[PDB]
Amino acid sequence: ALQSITAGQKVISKHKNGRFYQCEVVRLTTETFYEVNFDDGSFSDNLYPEDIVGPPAEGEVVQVRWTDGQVYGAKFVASHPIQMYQVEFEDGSQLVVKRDDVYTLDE
Amino acid sequence: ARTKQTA
Repeated sequence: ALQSITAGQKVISKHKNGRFYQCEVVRLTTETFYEVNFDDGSFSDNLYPEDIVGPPAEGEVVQVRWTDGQVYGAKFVASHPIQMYQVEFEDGSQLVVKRDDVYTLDE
Repeated sequence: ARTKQTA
């Protein structure tokens, strides 16, 4: 079988403070990213649905709120669901991270 | 991640 991370798993991940700490996986959650081709010719495949001012159809014209607070016109390409992990640290703080920010233990 | 590019 392929290795997997599951709820309750003791692992090592990055705290919001940037440092690594042992933590526990509280639950698996799916994050959905949107991909769009901007009118200016560039494209982003890591926007969140909250950045559009179900998902639109490929080619559909949409307005995207960028990181600069400005709105740009674009056409929707596709949505990308990605398996992610909600982990909780010693102080009780919690975070949703990707596979690459998680280091598993042998037991 | 909100990153853009022309590829």
